[PDB]
Amino acid sequence: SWDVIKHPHVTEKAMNDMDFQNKLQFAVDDRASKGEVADAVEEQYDVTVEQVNTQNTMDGEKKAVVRLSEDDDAQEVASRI
Amino acid sequence: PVYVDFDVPADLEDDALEALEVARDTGAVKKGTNETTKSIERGSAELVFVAEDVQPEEIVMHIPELADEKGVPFIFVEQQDDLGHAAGLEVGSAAAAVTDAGAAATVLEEIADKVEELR
Amino acid sequence: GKKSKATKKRLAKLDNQNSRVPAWVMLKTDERNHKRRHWRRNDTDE
Amino acid sequence: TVLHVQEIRDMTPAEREAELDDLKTELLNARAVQAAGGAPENPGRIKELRKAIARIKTIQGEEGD
Amino acid sequence: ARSAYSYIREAWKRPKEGQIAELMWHRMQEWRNEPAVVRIERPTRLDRARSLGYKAKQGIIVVRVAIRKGSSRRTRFNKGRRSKRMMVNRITRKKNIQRIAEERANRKFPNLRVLNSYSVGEDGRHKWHEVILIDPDHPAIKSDDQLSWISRTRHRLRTFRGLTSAGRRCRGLRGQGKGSEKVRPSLRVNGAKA
RNA sequence: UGGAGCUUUACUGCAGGCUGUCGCUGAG
RNA sequence: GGCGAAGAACCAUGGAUUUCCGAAUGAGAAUCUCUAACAAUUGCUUCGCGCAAUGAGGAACCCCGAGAACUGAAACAUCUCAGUAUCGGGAGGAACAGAAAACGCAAUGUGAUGUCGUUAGUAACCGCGAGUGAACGCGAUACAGCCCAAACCGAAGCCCU
Ligand SMILES: [Cl-]
Ligand SMILES: [Mg+2]
Ligand SMILES: [Mg+2]
Ligand SMILES: [Mg+2]
Ligand SMILES: [Mg+2]
Ligand SMILES: [Mg+2]
Ligand SMILES: [Mg+2]
Ligand SMILES: [Mg+2]
Ligand code: NA
Ligand code: NA
Ligand code: NA
Ligand code: NA
Ligand code: NA
Ligand SMILES: [Sr+2]
Ligand SMILES: [Sr+2]
Ligand SMILES: [Sr+2]
Ligand SMILES: [Sr+2]
Ligand SMILES: [Sr+2]
Repeated sequence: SWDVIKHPHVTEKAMNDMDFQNKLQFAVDDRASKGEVADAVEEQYDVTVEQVNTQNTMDGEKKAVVRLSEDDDAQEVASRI
Repeated sequence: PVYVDFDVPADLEDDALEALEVARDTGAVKKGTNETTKSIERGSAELVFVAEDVQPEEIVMHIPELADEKGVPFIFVEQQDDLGHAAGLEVGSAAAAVTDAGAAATVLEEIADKVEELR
Repeated sequence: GKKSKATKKRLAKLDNQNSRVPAWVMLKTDERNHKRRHWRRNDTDE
Repeated sequence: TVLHVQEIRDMTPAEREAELDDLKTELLNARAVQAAGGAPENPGRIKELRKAIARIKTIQGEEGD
Repeated sequence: ARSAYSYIREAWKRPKEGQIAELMWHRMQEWRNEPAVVRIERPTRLDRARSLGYKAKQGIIVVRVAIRKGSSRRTRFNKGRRSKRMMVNRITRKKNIQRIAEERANRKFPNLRVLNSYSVGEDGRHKWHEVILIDPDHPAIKSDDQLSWISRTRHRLRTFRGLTSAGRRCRGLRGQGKGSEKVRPSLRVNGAKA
């Protein structure tokens, strides 16, 4: 059975979405839907997902841009990992 | 149908079957075309039964004429399973022969007669 | 043109496949990517 | 590695599933640190974590969970 | 004494004489409005069926098959050919209609194996043969002392390799002596000259 | 005593059409 | 950087896991998608996909069908190349054949079938041209003989559980 989240996507652009928009980015399995990515995240880091945006990258894997609720602080979550 | 040259009245058939049962519980009966045939050929047959719903007909076509050149009387039954049931079988039967009945010796004696009149 | 999800995975692979042979592999083997390709000079399948 | 088959066999069906989710999370935090070009690692472990999870799953199958 | 079967046999010696001639005139009308391969509950020729191997048992199937009469439906050459090979009308196929019928019957039943077959007449354009087919995977057949041999893996599709009764006669194997030189033990083995 | 395309009342054949006959096909 | 005396590596056997497309089988699709599936054809059938079968692969070999031409004949049509190339269908570890309506060294003889050696380029074929071409028998290899339909019996029977 495949897992949804593969690893955080840390790049200058990812850092901004985190600082300025409370969004975290991950490399996910390309069979995962936005909904499956949202649930996966809330359970892995215990946070609330407001919105998810996905893109099928030219690297072969799927990238997801998860925006957290104003109740959580992206930077903080990203920091522990 | 092609081997049938006269129609038997439902009533007459009902009689004949009733007689075949007492002939199998008292006298002697042959179940099956081959046994019936040998019977007619050996002379032991007194009354032979032939179903009318036999497909293919090759199985019985011969009876009618064979029976004639043996003086053996024969009667038709509209259905194959009825005759088999009467012969005491859990399956249908295309032909049955009463080989010396019992307690029916008279009852069937007239059946043979009634048929003759029926051409 | 428009690419399907599968066509994208393939092109994606062909891209990664188009790399230098790790500097260290040349040491380990005491001294070439024969499948190195160029977008203009070569032609991929499909 | 630090985790032996005997130990996995001694565990309870529920302790393995607990040791699994525990191991999976460490592997995840390793790949996370690796994704960020992390340094403080021990490569020979991110490798051991995979075998570990392979063992528990192989044992789980063995014991009927 | 003669058996009931000998009568079915006797009648089929001359299918255009007596009652059967009448019976055939009947049936064929229905047969003509029928498929290419039709499963039937009982052999039309009981004596023949039993004689070929038939048995009133599970895993035993019978089927009538229609096939066109005549020579080969051949296409005229589309490239150069010497006079000897420009032939079209008189060319006949090396397989006989009956073998062709067994093969079509067999395709309809991808799981059964042909046990034998026999003809049941023909009109001016058709030819009908009934094919006895067996289910090699059904017990009652496996456990049968007379047919279990047809369950052997060696018998997978025996008809397409000409192991059928009709197959072997057609192959020229009927004689054990004179004339079966290029025939036995197989056509292909003799350089295909039989 | 090569090849191919084309022609014809060249040689030899093969489709195709027409026509007779047998089967299908039976009663007066 | 890690693992190994908690005996690793490595080897043998057995087991686990085994993405998607693929005979490819819920429907569709350039390896993905869409809303529970033996698709399709069959057998049995509790007539319900409940129990089963087929499909496709394999170096060639093997069996069953379809079947050229270049070429040779110093041309060429029969013949030859050749039942070859190639095509369609199918089986196995080998296939096919096989226990005489045989042979016919004609006999007071042989005794299922392959194959090998020989019989023999003999007999036979053939614009009787070019060419084509067996068999019986013999010596070997290996050996093995049986089962139905029917007669006379007639449910004394078989399959699933
Ligand atoms: Cl078959
Ligand atoms: Mg999108
Ligand atoms: Mg027996
Ligand atoms: Mg020319
Ligand atoms: Mg020449
Ligand atoms: Mg051979
Ligand atoms: Mg000459
Ligand atoms: Mg000879
Ligand atoms: Na290009
Ligand atoms: Na089949
Ligand atoms: Na021949
Ligand atoms: Na030309
Ligand atoms: Na079903
Ligand atoms: Sr990249
Ligand atoms: Sr019945
Ligand atoms: Sr260019
Ligand atoms: Sr097959
Ligand atoms: Sr012997």
